[PDB]
Amino acid sequence: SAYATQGFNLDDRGRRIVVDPVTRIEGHMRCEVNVDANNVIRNAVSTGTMWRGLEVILKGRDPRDAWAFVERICGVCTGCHALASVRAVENALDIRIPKNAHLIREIMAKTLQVHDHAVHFYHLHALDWVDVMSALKADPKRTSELQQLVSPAHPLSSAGYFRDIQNRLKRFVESGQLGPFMNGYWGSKAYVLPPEANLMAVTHYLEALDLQKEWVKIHTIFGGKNPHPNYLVGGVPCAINLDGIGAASAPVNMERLSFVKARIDEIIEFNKNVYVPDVLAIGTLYKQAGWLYGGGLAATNVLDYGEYPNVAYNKSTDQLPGGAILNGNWDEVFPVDPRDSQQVQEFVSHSWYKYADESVGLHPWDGVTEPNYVLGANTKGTRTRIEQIDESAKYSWIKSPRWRGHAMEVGPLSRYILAYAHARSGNKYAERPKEQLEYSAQMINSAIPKALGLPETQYTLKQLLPSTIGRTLARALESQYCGEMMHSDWHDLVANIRAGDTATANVDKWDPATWPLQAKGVGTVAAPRGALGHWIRIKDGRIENYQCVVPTTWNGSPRDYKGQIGAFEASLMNTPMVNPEQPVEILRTLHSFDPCLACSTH
Amino acid sequence: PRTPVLWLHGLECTCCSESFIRSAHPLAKDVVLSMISLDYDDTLMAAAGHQAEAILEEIMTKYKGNYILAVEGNPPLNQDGMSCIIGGRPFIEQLKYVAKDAKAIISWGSCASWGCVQAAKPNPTQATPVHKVITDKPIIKVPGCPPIAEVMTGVITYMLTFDRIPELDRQGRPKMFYSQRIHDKCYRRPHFDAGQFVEEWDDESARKGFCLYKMGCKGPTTYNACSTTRWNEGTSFPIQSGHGCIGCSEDGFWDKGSFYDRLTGISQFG
Ligand code: NFU
Ligand code: SF4
Ligand code: F3S
Ligand SMILES: [Mg+2]
Repeated sequence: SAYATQGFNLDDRGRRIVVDPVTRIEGHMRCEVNVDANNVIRNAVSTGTMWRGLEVILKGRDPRDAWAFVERICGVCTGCHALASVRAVENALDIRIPKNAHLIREIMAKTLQVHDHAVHFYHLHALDWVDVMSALKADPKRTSELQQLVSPAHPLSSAGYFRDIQNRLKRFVESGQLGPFMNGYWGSKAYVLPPEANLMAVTHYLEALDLQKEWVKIHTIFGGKNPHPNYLVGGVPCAINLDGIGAASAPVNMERLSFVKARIDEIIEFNKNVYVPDVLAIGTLYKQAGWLYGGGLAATNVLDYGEYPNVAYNKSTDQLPGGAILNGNWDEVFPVDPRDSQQVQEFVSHSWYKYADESVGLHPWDGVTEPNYVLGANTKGTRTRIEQIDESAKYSWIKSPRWRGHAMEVGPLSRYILAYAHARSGNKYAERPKEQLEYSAQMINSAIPKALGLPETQYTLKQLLPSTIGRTLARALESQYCGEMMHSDWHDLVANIRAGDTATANVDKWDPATWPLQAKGVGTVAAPRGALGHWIRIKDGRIENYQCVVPTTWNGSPRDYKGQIGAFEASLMNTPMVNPEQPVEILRTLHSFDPCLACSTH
Repeated sequence: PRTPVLWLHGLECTCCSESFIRSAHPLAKDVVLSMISLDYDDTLMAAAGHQAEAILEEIMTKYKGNYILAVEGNPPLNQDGMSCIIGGRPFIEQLKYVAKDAKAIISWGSCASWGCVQAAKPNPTQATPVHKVITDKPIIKVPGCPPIAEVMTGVITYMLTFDRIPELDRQGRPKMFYSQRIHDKCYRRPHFDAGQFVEEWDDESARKGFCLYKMGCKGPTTYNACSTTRWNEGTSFPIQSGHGCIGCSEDGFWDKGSFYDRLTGISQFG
């Protein structure tokens, strides 16, 4: 069976390839593709293979407790759901949180962004670009020289250092117990990096693993623990006391804030010196190899809610300004309203749920979550032993979100395309992302090629961004931007406190006896993986409905009623595989979305 | 020869894997490179699909009765088990297969130990803790949502050093980490003893770090190392940062009423 949608020519007549489990993601996913006679992907099927039913579990519970339940949607994007939840409840109950609470939440959110992004790239994504076995062949001296060209400011660059790292790797591999490297696809022609680049990357993989545990201590200070820091409807629990009497007496004093600043400063150095330069260099080399596949929907339709207003509760001041772009027209950003029943809707036509009428999509305030695990008649295998999924029927635990009926990509890339479009339309708040993108284009086109003795290219951002390389780049740039932003947030927080405002919680409406007997609210967040929303209905002090639409719900969505494909499936289309039995290219592109499958299904 | 660990994932949020890599003593890097052989783990492993599955058989054969099975998350029994699918089959089938030849089984976190959030009412997937499906193997529960990083790596370190499971309490938790209630050594205890409590968020009492009992703190009924070992290299823990313990290491903590409802009979905790 073959049909065309969104400019893609889907065809399932070719060779079927199954990847289950998809690894180096969060949670559980199955991916199937069909390839043509030349090993090009001509069909792709995204199956979310887990469900827990948080939306069902929340029913009847206290809205003030909800954040803790939904926080456990995901321990990777830990806290992003708690933030959405408290925002939703505060929206429903007309609660305005104090400035300090706003700033502390922002600092926690941006800390998550950096940690999530950096850990993703190195520990989940890098092994798609980096051949660790090749790293064993590298010359430490030439690796040192490469490091100095890639990032002159990074102090860990000596030949002796890279030699020591290489030696531990060799002992490890030569032990015969390869651990996480077991049965890898090393040696595949899909890997294009020179040995020295591979050794540099593996070195930073180990560095990042040691460093990431420091960054999250910001969460620990404000929220008690990481993973899963604590939040609060009405503000934050970390009360402030700078007086002498607040010497380790209060959750937050000046010593604690100084500690936080020190962590922020380290983050800024890592992003600037290690993460961004690495991605630029690896991107440049794969660009030179001509690997610009994986654009998918990014070339046409992107969406984000918009986040990080420099003035609280004033959306025009979002520093990651959002909206929707359609049809690749970057000259026109449409406003996105999470309250509009005609905008965000979820279909289940091809998902394992049931509606009263599955020909329509439901806005999340009217959302319904009733499981319906059933397989199509053309399934190969049985209900409990699937060999080939039937994508003509219901094939995923992920719902299908659409915006005004359109399939959209979400995530850092979407945010950066939107920021670029805003900036060109005269939006000053988007100046920094625009600067980052133009800098990156020059590095990838010209500066790094010249440094490495490679030919210069002349790709525009329009040509470069909608790609798996672009998607990976945008994530790194966003990490950097987030680090910079929370540096400013810290200064604003300390200034506010010293001016005499120490408030951290608004408790006027803490007691349910003060609530309206019915209410509805929505909270949105720029989560690490894209646009997150929680929609709540409250009745007689209890949760009547609670519906989440999460970034990987958008990206990993199965087909909708019209048969339109989502971002994952679109991104895999039109991609050649070196060897159909080694899913290197599939993993590289899927991983560029940073799939969070527990998030997607909740 | 480093002991192989097969780290399976059921229904989960992955908080337990994330906590593990926060460990400072020892570093996760050192655990993976020098202490264990982490041969199968969805989060970190290079191989996918058929290549990943092939690892399980290879290790189970070569290291029969001499690998550790670590389980994060839990198996669902509803939806014919297919609310958690791995390699086209129910997770429960993978769990039972790998468990059979394990030397020991670690139940990471409250998911694997007790059920955690997905097992909260009405438990639509019938998510079930590992010890209720695997009944004929040595198991150790390491509860918490997630457990403290150094508690996780502490358990691994003991098992590797001694080739034994550490002493367990009646609920199957290691006494070396879970012998104390939060409330035993909580630094706010002097306030509790003197009837000095926070009554509303960010009141004067909260700014003085008064006891959080009346704000719903479940420290008095919760066994964990949070008040002494603390979190993220001893940086803080929930109570230090101003929120009551929500009881996250205890069986069924999601269904013990609102987190903000105080325990009854305060006298019994004095
Ligand atoms: N998708 C997803 Fe998460 Ni584990 C959310 N919201 C985030 O970045
Ligand atoms: S009730 Fe909670 S805050 Fe108070 S002393 Fe006990 S553990 Fe600490
Ligand atoms: S909430 Fe959990 S993290 Fe410790 S303080 Fe209570 S057992
Ligand atoms: Mg949902």
